[PDB]
Amino acid sequence: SALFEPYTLKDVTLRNRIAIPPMCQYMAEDGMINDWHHVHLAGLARGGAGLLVVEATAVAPEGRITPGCAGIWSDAHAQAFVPVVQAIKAAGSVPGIQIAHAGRKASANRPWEGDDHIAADDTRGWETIAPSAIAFGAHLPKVPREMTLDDIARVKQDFVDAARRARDAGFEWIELHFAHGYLGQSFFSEHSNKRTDAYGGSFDNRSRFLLETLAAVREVWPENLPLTARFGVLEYDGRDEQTLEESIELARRFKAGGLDLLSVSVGFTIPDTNIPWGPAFMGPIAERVRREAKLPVTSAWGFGTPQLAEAALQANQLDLVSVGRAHLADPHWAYFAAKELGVEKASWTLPAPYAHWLE
Amino acid sequence: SALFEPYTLKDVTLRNRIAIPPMCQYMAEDGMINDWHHVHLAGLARGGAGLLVVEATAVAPEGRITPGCAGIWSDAHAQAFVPVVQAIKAAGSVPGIQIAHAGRKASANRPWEGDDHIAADDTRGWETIAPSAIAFGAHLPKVPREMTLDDIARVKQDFVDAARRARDAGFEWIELHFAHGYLGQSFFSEHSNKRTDAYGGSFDNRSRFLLETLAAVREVWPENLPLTARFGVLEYDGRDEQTLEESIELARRFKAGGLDLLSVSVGFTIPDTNIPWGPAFMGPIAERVRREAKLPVTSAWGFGTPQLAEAALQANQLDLVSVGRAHLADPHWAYFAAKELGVEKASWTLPAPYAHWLE
Ligand SMILES: Cc1cc2c(cc1C)N(C[C@H](O)[C@H](O)[C@H](O)COP(=O)(O)O)c1[nH]c(=O)[nH]c(=O)c1N2
Ligand SMILES: Cc1cc2c(cc1C)N(C[C@H](O)[C@H](O)[C@H](O)COP(=O)(O)O)c1[nH]c(=O)[nH]c(=O)c1N2
Repeated sequence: SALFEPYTLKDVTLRNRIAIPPMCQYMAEDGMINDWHHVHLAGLARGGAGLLVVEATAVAPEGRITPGCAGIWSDAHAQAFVPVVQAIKAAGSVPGIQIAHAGRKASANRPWEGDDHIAADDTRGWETIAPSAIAFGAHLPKVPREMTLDDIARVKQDFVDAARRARDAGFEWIELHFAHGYLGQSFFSEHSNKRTDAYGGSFDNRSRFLLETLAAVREVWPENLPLTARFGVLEYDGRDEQTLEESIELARRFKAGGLDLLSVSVGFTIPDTNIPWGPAFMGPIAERVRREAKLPVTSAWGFGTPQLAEAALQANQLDLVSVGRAHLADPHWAYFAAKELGVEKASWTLPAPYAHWLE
Repeated sequence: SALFEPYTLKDVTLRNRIAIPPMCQYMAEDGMINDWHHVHLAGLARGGAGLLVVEATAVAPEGRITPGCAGIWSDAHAQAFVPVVQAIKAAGSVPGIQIAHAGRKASANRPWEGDDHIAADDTRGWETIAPSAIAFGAHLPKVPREMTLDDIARVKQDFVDAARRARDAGFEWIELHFAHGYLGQSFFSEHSNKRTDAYGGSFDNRSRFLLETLAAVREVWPENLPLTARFGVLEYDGRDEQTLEESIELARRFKAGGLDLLSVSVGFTIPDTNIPWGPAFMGPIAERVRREAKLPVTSAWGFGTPQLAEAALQANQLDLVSVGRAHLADPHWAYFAAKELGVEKASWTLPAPYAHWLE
């Protein structure tokens, strides 16, 4: 089966095409992860997936989405990942991490504690920053502080320092979080970037933040380790053909700048959208990005059944299939998939103490 | 549904009736557990089951089944359990442990490494002990050393110290392993026990080692925490009516001896047998032991589908349903079962960082 063929990219070889995408757990304290993350991630890696991408991890404290988000803005934070990365590799999966900055969507409650912007009288809240002082709206009404050129310079540096630490902690795959309406996405989008300087206005200008961050990170991230990014290529906002054409052009520019693979997603930059959720609904968009940008890709948001995952790969809509919620429901989803698709000795997708009994 | 009704025994309350029985992992080193076990067991506890019994943990080095078996025969071994017991409770599951001595079945290869007795010339092996110098046979041909009275007193004390240690590490539930052809089972069965002193021959003499071990453990095990045992009540060896009758009478004596719950199983004392494996096949036997000895019971060996487990509970064949291999396949099997049986808010069988996304 396609789903269980290995995948090599640079010096990294994943044992199958299943990737667990970054999924915030909101269980960290002041950016520090703890035994929640440790057991959660080592458990997922033992489950059989070829690649495990750690949740959005903030490059700087105001760049967390919530008070529960992970951070890697100091060496102490990075060191905390070391036992988890080792546990993931010992399980045979490839450890990756997504480094992030929530931009205007930051300073927010955990999704089960309101999901909304933290109240002004609430003591956990903080100032958010963004390309322009414009609120997302809806449940996220805080107006962000407008970034100056100096802020842009500092945040770029935090990304570089984050990538350096990720590298030293032993990650073998990095993902820049340029999606989901966070800082990078907000720089690209005209809905949120009304700047009149080198960073807003034209296409070149809106791409600039993202391209400069990619390039500053690329100087410190090893040439032989996959260097990837997540990016929301459309919004379902009524401007989809123009937005998609522009996003695919940015993807060609990421490729020109050494990006190795693109995780294709939705922008979620603004709330007034009409996203057509459904099984593998992202398949044709990812297929387009892949074919026109000529870059490997993955996507998510509906591929979490073994047959859908297998079809997307067979049709070359994706190179890796990212399966999120199914892995929360069942940490051994890879084994479930292998049994469904009639893989030989499917149970040895797991470690011997499980695989032996499940034959 | 009855599967998700809590269960109170002595001072302990289980959040539902799903128990994960002890399942050897063969991953320890000189009896010391490690990050295999910590992640395995914390992961299972977060899965939702009300009770998690740790695998057969040897009361002495020679009572390990294999070189990979967990031990609790020193304080250093018990210290190792401390952080994992707190991980299990933090997840809201009840930590239990099965303490054991493999008798003539010890000094064996891991199941994926031959599963037979360790060759004489292999230095990982050790001399085994049992009631009598008679081999199991088949894949376990080693003739064990016949135990002396000092051996019997020492092993009883090893069980007391193992209990004491288990208590002091914070376990809330203990299970004496008198099943599966290991030491305790092999004292009961006339197949394996040919002794002619106070410790074999009559019903009272074959029962003595098990009763005296229960009594000794009972002295150090707290009164307000459930004290239980697993016992093989028949062999499918052609002598079933007879064997089941004596076994239930022994269960009466355990009960008289302060046993709170009996894990009902098969003896596996000798290889020449005809076990009729099938879905819930132990159900009517567990029901009989429970009814006749007036002891709560659990059993296993085929209740691993949600309807079967629920049916056994409604029929009062069991008080708790143990689900073993299903949990190796899917550490979140409790959530799977809640969904299948239509529990309201079934996703909150899991902790918030999972439950939120899955409703
Ligand atoms: C609990 C949780 C955690 C988050 C996410 C999801 C969920 C459910 N997602 C989105 C995720 O990677 C994935 O794209 C979606 O879950 C859709 O894929 P599935 O349909 O679930 O397989 C996500 N994506 C991302 O880019 N960074 C992240 O940290 C987060 N956080
Ligand atoms: C890998 C593994 C590990 C072990 C076992 C099982 C398996 C598969 N079992 C037996 C187990 O507790 C249970 O009785 C059986 O798994 C049958 O129940 P299921 O049909 O699997 O739910 C077992 N039982 C026991 O009394 N002590 C133990 O340590 C073990 N070790």
